[PDB]
Formats: sequence, C-alpha cells, structure tokens
Amino acid sequence: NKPNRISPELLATCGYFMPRIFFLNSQYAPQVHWGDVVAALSHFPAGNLDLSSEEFWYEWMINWSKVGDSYINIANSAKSEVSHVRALRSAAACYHWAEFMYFSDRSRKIQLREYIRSCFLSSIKYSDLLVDHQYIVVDKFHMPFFLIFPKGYKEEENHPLPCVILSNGLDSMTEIEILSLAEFFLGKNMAVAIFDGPGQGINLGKSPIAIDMELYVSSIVKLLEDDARINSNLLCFLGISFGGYFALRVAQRIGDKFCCIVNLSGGPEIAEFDKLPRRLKEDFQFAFMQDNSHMQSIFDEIKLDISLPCKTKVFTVHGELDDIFQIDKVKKLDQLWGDNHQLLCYESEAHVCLNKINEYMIQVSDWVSEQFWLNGY
Amino acid sequence: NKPNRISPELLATCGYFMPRIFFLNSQYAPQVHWGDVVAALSHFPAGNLDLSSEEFWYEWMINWSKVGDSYINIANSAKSEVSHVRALRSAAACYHWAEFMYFSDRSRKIQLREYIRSCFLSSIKYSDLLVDHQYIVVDKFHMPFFLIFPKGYKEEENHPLPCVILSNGLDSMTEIEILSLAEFFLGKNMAVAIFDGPGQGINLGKSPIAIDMELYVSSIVKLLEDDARINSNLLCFLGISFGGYFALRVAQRIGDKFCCIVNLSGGPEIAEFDKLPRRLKEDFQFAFMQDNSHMQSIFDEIKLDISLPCKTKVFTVHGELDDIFQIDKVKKLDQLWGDNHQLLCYESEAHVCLNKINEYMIQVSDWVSEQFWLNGY
Ligand SMILES: Oc1cccc2ccccc12
Ligand SMILES: Oc1cccc2ccccc12
Repeated sequence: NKPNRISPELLATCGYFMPRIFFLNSQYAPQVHWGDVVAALSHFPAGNLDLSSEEFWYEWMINWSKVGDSYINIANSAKSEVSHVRALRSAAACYHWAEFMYFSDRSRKIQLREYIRSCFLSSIKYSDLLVDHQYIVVDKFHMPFFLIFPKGYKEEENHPLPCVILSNGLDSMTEIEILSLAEFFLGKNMAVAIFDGPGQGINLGKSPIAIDMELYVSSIVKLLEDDARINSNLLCFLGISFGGYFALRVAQRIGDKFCCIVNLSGGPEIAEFDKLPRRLKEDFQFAFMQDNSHMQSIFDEIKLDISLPCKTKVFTVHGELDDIFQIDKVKKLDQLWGDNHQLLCYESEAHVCLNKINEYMIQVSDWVSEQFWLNGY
Repeated sequence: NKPNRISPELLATCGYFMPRIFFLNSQYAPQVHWGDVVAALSHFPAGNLDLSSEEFWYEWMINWSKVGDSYINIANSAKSEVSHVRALRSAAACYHWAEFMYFSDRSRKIQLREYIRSCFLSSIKYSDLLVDHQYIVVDKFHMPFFLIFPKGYKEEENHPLPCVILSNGLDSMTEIEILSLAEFFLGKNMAVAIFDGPGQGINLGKSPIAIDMELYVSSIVKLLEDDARINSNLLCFLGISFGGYFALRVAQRIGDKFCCIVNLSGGPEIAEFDKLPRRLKEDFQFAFMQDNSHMQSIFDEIKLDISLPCKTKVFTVHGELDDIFQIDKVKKLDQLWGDNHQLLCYESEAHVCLNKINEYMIQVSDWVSEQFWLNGY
C-alpha cells in the first residue's frame, strides 16, 4: 500500500479553503494538524471535486465528522486532564470544518455546533484564563456572552483593563476563529469579549442573522460600562468577513463608544447574489434563513449609507481579488471617510487575505494598542 | 491577476514534507502558517519538481530565506515585545525549513542555523518559562544544553520534578521540532532537557555526528543528578528519527539511569545507503561530514547488537512504509526485547508517522507519566 496522502486533484481543488482550515497558530483556540486534513481527505470519494456541488460538502461533513469522532474517543480514554483537553480541542476543530460549509441538514449542523460549544464550556474549568460566561438579555433574545481576561490576571493588583469586542463572520464559530483572533489582544494584557448574536455561533440555523447587530453590541458596551474590571473609555470592536460589515455599522451608529474599530475584509455592500459561487448563496440563505428569491432584496437593505459620518478611527484589511466584498466599494468608503479610515489593501489576495493573517494581525494588534495609548493609556 | 497560491504540481510533489513543515501546533516552538508556505512556493520557478535534484533545494532555500527575511523586518519594526517575539518565531521557523534539506553551501546552512539560535537565545528573556542555559564539557567538546521548567514553577513551593531528555534527529533544529515535542512534557509539569551533541543543532556541519551519543547523555544525567530541582530517579530519554536510534543505544548502555525511553521511528539499523533517495544520502553525508563512498561503512558500524539486554521500559512509534528504518528490523527487536519493549506500528504511515504525531504524542506523554507513577510518583 502507499502512504496515506491527500490526492493531488482534491488538494489543488481546496486551495482557497486550506488557509481558512489551518487559520492561526493558537494557544487556546482549537486548531487542526496537517494529519487531521489527511485523515479527513485520504479516503475522500474519487471523481468528487466540484466545490459548487451539494454532494462534495456532504462527503466533506461525513469525513471530517469521522476525524472529530476519533479525537472524542482519545479524549474519553485520555489518562490526564491536559491530554483530555488537547483531544477535545482537536475534536472541536474537526467538527467545525465538518459543518462550516454544510447547510443540507439543519439538525446535523446545529448538532455539530452544539458538540463544539459543549466541549468549549467543559474546557473552561481546565483553562488558566478567567472566563466570565453569562447571557445578555436584548429584548426577548438571550445572547451567549464570554468575557476572557489575560494570563495571570488579578483584579486587586491590576487596574481597569482595555477590552476588545470581536464579532463572528457568517460561517465562523465563536470559540474557533474569533477566539484565535482574540489571543492577539489577550497577549497584550487586554480583556476580550466574544458573543453569539442572532444567527451567530450556536444561534446559526436557530434565529435569523440580525443586520442591526450594533443593537446587541450596545448591550455588551452597557455591561462593560457597569463592569469595574473593564476601562469602558478604552474599548475596541473587531469584525471579520460579514462581521467586518457589522464593524462599519458600529462605527456609524455607536462609534463614539469606541477608541478604534477593526474591519477584517468587511465592505459597505456585497457583490450580486446571483453571481456569487453556489455555496456562498446557500451560506447566506442558511444564515438569514431565507430562500434564493428573497436574498438579493436583503443585500439591497444591507447596503450602507456611506454618507453617514464615521464616529471613530477605523482600520480595514482587504484583498484586491475579494469576490464577496468588492475592493472598489471599500476604496470608495476609504476616500469618503478620509483621515478617520486607514486601508491596508493586499495585491493578489482573496476575501480575508488569509495568506497574510499572521502578519496583518501583528500590525492590527499593534494599531489597536496605539489607539488606546492616544486616548491616554 | 490570480490569487497567490501553491501550484497543484509542487503542492502534490511536497506531500511527504508538508506534515514535517507544519509539524505540531506549539505554544513556544516556532511554527509556520499556511500563508508562509504560499509566500515561499507561490513564485517557485516552474519545471522544477525533482525532490532528488540539488537545483530544487537551492530554490527552496532561496524562497524560504525570503519569507524569513520578511518576518525579521516585521520583528525590527514591531511596536511591542509580544509582536517582536511572534515575528522572530515565524522568522526562525522559515529559516529552519530553508536549511533543513540544503547541504550545497556549508557556510550558508551554518549561517541560517546561527540566525535561529540567535533568535532563540534573545527570546529567552521574554519567555514565561525558566530556561537554565549553559555548556556541558564532555572531554574537549562544549555541548550547548537547555533545562526548561513548567509554567509558573517555584523551587520553594514545588518538590523535585521529573525531567525528560529529548535528542535531535539528523536534520531537526533543537528549538523547533524538539522543543515542539518537549511542550507535551512541560504541559504535564515535567522539566525538559534539550541539547546539541556533536553534529546536532548548531553543531551540524561543524563537528561530525557522534554515534556514541549516550556518552553525552551520561554527562546530562550527571548534571540532573547534581541538580536539586530535578528528581534524578524520575528521568526519561526521548529520540526522534536518527535520535530514536540514540534512544535504543541509551536503553542498552545507561538504560538503568531512566524510568522509561521513547523511540519515535528510530531502528537498530538503516536501509541500504545506495538505495536511499538522493537527498537522504547528502543528508547523512553532511551530518557525518563524509563522502558517498564512506557512508555504507559507517551504516555497518551503526548497526546495533540486538542481543545486548534492554535495561528499562522502551516505547517505539514506527510506520509500516518507513524507507529509512525498515519495520521488519524494529519488529525483530520488539520480539527479542519482549515485555520491556512496546511497539505502536501505524499501517500505511512513512518515517516518524507525521500524519499521527498529535495523537501518538498524547499517548506517548501519558505513557511516560505512567512509568514515573509506577516508580512511586
Ligand atoms: O466568515 C468568516 C469568518 C472568519 C474567517 C473567515 C475567513 C474566510 C472566509 C470567511 C470567514
Ligand atoms: O530528523 C527528524 C527529526 C525530527 C522530525 C523528523 C520528521 C521526519 C523526518 C525526519 C525528522
């Protein structure tokens, strides 16, 4: 027999998603090893290389679920707490990539996201970071909220810390990609706030995604204001992908509540829904819980009034070849918003510039620190 | 223009090395992101896909050096210590993969390994782990030695800790792959000992690799014996690749000095030198500092006398399709060494079973803990 390997065709086919799957080298956030991708794709059915097809992402979910199951078996039979957590993290990462682009079975997708959240809540007891977990009541909506503090934090010894609020994209999971981003701010002795708004994290497939997410961010700001451990005059809001769109909304509506805002490849409007690749349509359809015919109408409502003033400092990281949020619309916003907006545009980079994420998160993390220092920190 | 990507041909060509390049998801040890591989291989010259060729690994070194240089620029212009260290780690990882399979310019290879060691020694001041760095004098040889302690270690509060000694392979760097392995033992509140024997780490290309490495391990055991912080009755020796061969030697000569020994894909003898792929010959040639004609004679001297008794518990992880250390020779040793030896053989896995490294290091780390517990810990 030959050594277990990913077929040349399939490996080349998934080139767009490989940067997404590996994402950031994290300390706490679940992350796959190369071997996990091999375990998933080594026995992937032949003649199935269409990313637009529903058949491809079914087999993707099936095969990634198998690797997830294997790590849960290791976790259950683990002889130490450290080994148990390592296995649970690997399982959580595998289950996320199984579901993140799977929208065919609503019940199965919710189940996989419930697995990940169960693993996350259970891991908190073994964590060496203080995690204040509670529900924020916004009207009738009970929003899952997590306030995480830096390593070796003591309330008595330390002064009120700055806090960074981070928002999910359309297909991200809170304790995976967003916790991965959050570690760059925890590393700089900042508190971090991660949340599941309507249609976000565990709520994806249950409640429709709220276009007016700033309403839910306002409720987080109110909590941080009342929290003595948090310096409410030193707040940042970060958004990634569709989360970046919410960042631009926050900058317009409640921007004066923040020292700075980070937009990771969000835009003032999305490209033509019909012309989107076939999986992004289903992605958007599932997040908003609407059919094909209704989506272009929602995209029209989403389109921002760029005229409305920017109430704080905004830093945007965007790729030239972004096929979701078109660069021309972002450069239009950059010119109009003027000195309040900073644009880091990457040549020959796709949506979220994932080939540059390590270097641009170093720059982004330093930029946020500078904005707090400029506000007398 | 198209998005920056690794060519399907080159990505398929490097399938054997991708598990090696990404290795383990580490906290401290330098590690590449997917984007770093893209930055290295995106502009790799076309019609250059021969892994046996000297031209391929020159361009490999050139292109990986470029990514290393980029991270050093980020490190120098970094606005924080945390950002500086993140960049230095990325640079160190990039420079290692530039040199690890490059043997054409001895001066350039030593320079790249000197860059990595300089970055490592400079990072120690920013480390939250206690790193006792000194030289162990073995005859006339000044051996670089690093004794690292677990997170939040206090000598006064804590009792004498167990310590794991880890050995380099032929083409590994101490603060990259071996520190990555070491983190599994630091996570279990064990001290770790990593060293540069003759022809190992910074000494590769300077001094020939010592076949009798147990002589240098004996000097480490003597230091750990004299060290009050280390429980010398609770010692383990781990070796990876050719380091695994040293582990089998240690088990025979000074095995009674260790509770247990871990052999990660070492063997009692190497396959026919002439029949090795063309880059492993140059690899072995460079490590031993000998020409093609002399190597098969050294391989004959290397071959262990399996008859000699095993003086401690040994755990071997090996792949069925290992083309360096043949499985039949390891299974021969397993049968003869009997109850003292445990074999974890992976079906359809190559040398070091890199597609399984996460799961087998979880099992290995738990096995070592169990052997210490059996010796009254
Ligand atoms: O929706 C997202 C959230 C976080 C990261 C992403 C990267 C690529 C594409 C989409 C993403
Ligand atoms: O020599 C080595 C040291 C550490 C890890 C390795 C993995 C594969 C092949 C060789 C290796």
